[PDB]
Amino acid sequence: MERNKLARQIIDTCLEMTRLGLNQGTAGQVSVRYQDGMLITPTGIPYEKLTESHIVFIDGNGKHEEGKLPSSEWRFHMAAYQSRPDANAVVHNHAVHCTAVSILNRSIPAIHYMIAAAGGNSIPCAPYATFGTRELSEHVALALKNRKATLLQHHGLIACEVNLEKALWLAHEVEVLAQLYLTTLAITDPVPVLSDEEIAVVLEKF
Amino acid sequence: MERNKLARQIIDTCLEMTRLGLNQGTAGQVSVRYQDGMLITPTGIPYEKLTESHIVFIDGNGKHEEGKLPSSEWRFHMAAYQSRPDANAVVHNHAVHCTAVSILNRSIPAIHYMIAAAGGNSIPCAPYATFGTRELSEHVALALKNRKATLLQHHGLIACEVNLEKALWLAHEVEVLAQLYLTTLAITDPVPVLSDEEIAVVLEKF
Amino acid sequence: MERNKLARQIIDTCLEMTRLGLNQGTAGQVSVRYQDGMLITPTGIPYEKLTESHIVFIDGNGKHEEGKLPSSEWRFHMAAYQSRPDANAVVHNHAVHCTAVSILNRSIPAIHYMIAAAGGNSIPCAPYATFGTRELSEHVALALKNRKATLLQHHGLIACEVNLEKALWLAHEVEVLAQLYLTTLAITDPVPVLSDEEIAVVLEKF
Amino acid sequence: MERNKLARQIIDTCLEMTRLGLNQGTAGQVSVRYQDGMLITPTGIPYEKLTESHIVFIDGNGKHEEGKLPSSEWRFHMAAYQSRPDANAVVHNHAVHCTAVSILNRSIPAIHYMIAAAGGNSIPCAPYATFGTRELSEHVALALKNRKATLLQHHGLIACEVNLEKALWLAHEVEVLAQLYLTTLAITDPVPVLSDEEIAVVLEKF
Ligand SMILES: [Zn+2]
Ligand SMILES: [Zn+2]
Ligand SMILES: [Zn+2]
Ligand SMILES: [Zn+2]
Repeated sequence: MERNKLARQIIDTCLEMTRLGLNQGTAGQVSVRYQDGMLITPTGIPYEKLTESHIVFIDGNGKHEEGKLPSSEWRFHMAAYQSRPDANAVVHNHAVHCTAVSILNRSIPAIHYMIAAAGGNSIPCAPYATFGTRELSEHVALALKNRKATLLQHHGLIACEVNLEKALWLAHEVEVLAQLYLTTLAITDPVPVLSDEEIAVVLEKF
Repeated sequence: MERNKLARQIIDTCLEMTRLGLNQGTAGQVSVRYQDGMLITPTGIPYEKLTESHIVFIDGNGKHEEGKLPSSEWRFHMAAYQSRPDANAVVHNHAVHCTAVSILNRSIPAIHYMIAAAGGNSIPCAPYATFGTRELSEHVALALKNRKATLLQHHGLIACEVNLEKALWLAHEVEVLAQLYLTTLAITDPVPVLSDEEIAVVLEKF
Repeated sequence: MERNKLARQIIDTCLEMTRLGLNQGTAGQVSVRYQDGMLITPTGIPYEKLTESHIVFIDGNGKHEEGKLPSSEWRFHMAAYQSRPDANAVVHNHAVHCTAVSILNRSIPAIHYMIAAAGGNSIPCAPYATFGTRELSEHVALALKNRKATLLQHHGLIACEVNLEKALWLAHEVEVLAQLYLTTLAITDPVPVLSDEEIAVVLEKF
Repeated sequence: MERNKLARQIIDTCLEMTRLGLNQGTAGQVSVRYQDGMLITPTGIPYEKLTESHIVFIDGNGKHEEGKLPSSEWRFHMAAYQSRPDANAVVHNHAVHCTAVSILNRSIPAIHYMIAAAGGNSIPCAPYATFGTRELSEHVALALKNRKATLLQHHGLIACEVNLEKALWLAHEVEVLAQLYLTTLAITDPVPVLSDEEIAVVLEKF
């Protein structure tokens, strides 16, 4: 569990995220819980030019390593870690279907049983606030209180989980749920949903 | 027709299914008829980490090999084999277009002549039941009585055929038919269909 | 211009067609004008298992080589060659956007200036007839009289051109035009089009 | 900063553009500012057959190198360079989502905060004019006065920036914004937008 191994995993997750079609250009970031803060990708540097040494350490006070510039969206990664003690990895991206649902400012309701993967019967959509601000951080911390993923209005998605593999897995599943919702919403509104009783059974079963 | 060769084919089918874009994360499973039961993929293990030895044997009584955990959705694979004696391979996935049609709880009608590939003039949609239950198994067995593929409401698709190659081929074709249906339904409802007389001619010709 | 070189080009075109996402499963076929008839892909054989020796010669009388089974849809390839003397290669596929427009039974109108690539201000849609019949062949021959591509109602697309490279290029462009049409039709009907005067200028310029 | 290095970058950008799904067939072109004019890709030659020596130099008077045929759409690349002195690279393509919005003749409004990447609160759509004409060039020069990207009605997109990497990055981002707009427009019209005050904050922050 050396820093370099965690750095490597972050980079591999970046590449896999792009592979899955969830990350376009320099939009996403991946972070992991580390010591008293986190390791996160830097600002600027395109993912394919990333090396272990580019990964940035930000302590619990929000001070980042010397000579490195963390992602411009680092603050809500720290908000996620402080809001959800169980979270050890965070994935943020601007995946198209998730982002399209965030533009409509809708939660994703229980249209499929895999919605329970994020912890309840919905995927919330936190209100808009300028990127990189403390206001945006507060909305994300409230949205993640009882869910492991949330949409961000006019912006994108944040997903957290116990490790990088699971966080990416969750982020992908939410993009699929988002695409199912938009595809069905174009045909019928509202879209048929499973009852809260049914989701309670699925939650227990998971 | 050794176990190891069948195991290899299952794994290759998994990889090909992901390649075709039908399988996201750990959602799908592939099984084959074997001896008095079946060989199926295990629960948990991501497809790219799968080795021959991970494949699970489940006998006709539903008892699985020691120390292996079969897919959580194994029961409806067994239901398919008992309902359709001619089926030797089963593919299940949560492909997005198929799943979106299953959310609307619609059958796919005869919008294209390749609908006859699944045996009739439609692709049915079996009613919802919690994953992994005997109730869900009963709905699938009734739906596969006269069709080789069925949608599962709020869930996904199941396709069966005489070998793995054909089962995957069928599963892909049904996802295409599903995408054609949703794309046209967004424009016009109902969507123009071929008559039952015409599908009878195609069926004879196939 | 040996047979084997033409066979190789056919196979490469098959692979490229699948690469471009125009060909799913065993749906498409590619043919070239040769001697007094044509060389076409066989029925059954999946594209990745195709070898030079699998390609089938069908003479001008419709008699095919001994021991080989031509595509089930060979007859409308012959109809294309007899209707358009200038055509030396034919591509048929069931590309999703083209096929979705064929289900609506609509021509694609002049929504983009590249529509002129197929010879006029539209992409026609020939009426449905059972696959492999002489009736279907007659509809295709009438549709290709003044266009190099046509949709086939409830079925797919046929594109022809002076060589394989250009035929595939045309088939791809028509699938893009089809996707533009369906994407815009979902928002507004009718879709804005360029005038016949404007298309006449583009045609001259090409 | 030799000619050959710039030629190589152009070719790599072509390949990357096709990789990202923004360039179909021979539709796009890439140019760079060079000496008193520009280097641009040639007409005809498919991107995968392009070599350093195929790249064409066009001086400030519009005279192109001997024995080479520049892209048929070179004139609006020159218009971009003369309208925006800061632009050193230009990307043009007929990306499907951008082109679909250009068919509707709509600007893309501030549905996402990344709209500020092109310089303001919108992506304009310049009026139609026949490809390759001076009229089309004038519309593009007016549209790029205060934006780094513009749609071209019934045609496609043009994006410019300080280097090839950034120009392609911008072109990709605009295609994502276009897909978000069409996906949301199919559900609701008008689509929710951020206020001009909010975009002013984002612009300052960038
Ligand atoms: Zn963001
Ligand atoms: Zn399932
Ligand atoms: Zn066909
Ligand atoms: Zn153009």
